[PDB]
Formats: sequence, structure tokens, C-alpha cells
Amino acid sequence: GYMLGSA
Amino acid sequence: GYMLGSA
Amino acid sequence: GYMLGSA
Amino acid sequence: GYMLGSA
Amino acid sequence: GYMLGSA
Amino acid sequence: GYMLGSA
Amino acid sequence: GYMLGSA
Amino acid sequence: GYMLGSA
Repeated sequence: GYMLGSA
Repeated sequence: GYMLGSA
Repeated sequence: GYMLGSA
Repeated sequence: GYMLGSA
Repeated sequence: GYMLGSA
Repeated sequence: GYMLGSA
Repeated sequence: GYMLGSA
Repeated sequence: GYMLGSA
């Protein structure tokens, strides 16, 4: 599984 | 922001 | 499954 | 924002 | 699936 | 804005 | 801005 | 899967 993103 | 998670 | 989007 | 989730 | 757009 | 989502 | 996510 | 865009 994975989690990605911008903040 | 933008996010994507999957599992 | 997945969840994605903008905030 | 925009969102899409699926499972 | 997908989500796209402008904001 | 403009949006399109599909699943 | 513009965004596209898919999974 | 992927997420892309501008901010």
C-alpha cells in the first residue's frame, strides 16, 4: 500500500 | 494539498 | 481500495 | 476540494 | 477511477 | 472550476 | 490549480 | 496510482 501527497 | 492513498 | 483528492 | 474514494 | 479538474 | 470524476 | 489523481 | 497537479 502507499500514501503520497503535498502539504 | 493533494493526496492519494491506497491499500 | 483508495482515497484521493484536493484540499 | 475534489474527492474520490473507492473500496 | 480518477478525479480531475481546475480550482 | 471544471471537474470530472469517474469510478 | 489543476489536478488529476487516479488509482 | 498517481496524483499530479499545480498549486
